[PDB]
Amino acid sequence: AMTPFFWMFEEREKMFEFYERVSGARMHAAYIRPGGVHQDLPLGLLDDIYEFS
Amino acid sequence: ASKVKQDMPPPGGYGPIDYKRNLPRRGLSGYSMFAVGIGTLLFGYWSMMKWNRERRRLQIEDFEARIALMP
Repeated sequence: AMTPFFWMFEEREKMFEFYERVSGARMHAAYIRPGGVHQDLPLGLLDDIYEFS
Repeated sequence: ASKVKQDMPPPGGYGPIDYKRNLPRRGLSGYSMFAVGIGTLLFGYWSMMKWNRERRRLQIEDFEARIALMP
């Protein structure tokens, strides 16, 4: 079954956008660090996460 | 020295987000589909009966023409 792959990889792309907006990298962000996280969220990220969810 | 500005959820709260499975029923009963199929079959049978009898009569006519022409 090939079609669900294509349907769901667009959602994967949007979540990659969330990754990049928080860290600058689509898949190997390196955001979570032993002391916490590297940087704080940008000012409009929670809204877009809610819109996706 | 302004107020702290941080990414945060809006006053009160964000709207509820759906997560449960949603697969509507969306279909007729089995009896209705079986009845429609059987009705289609019967209508086709009766139409085919008429057409095949007409074709048999036409074949008889052509065979009679051949019989007339044979001698």
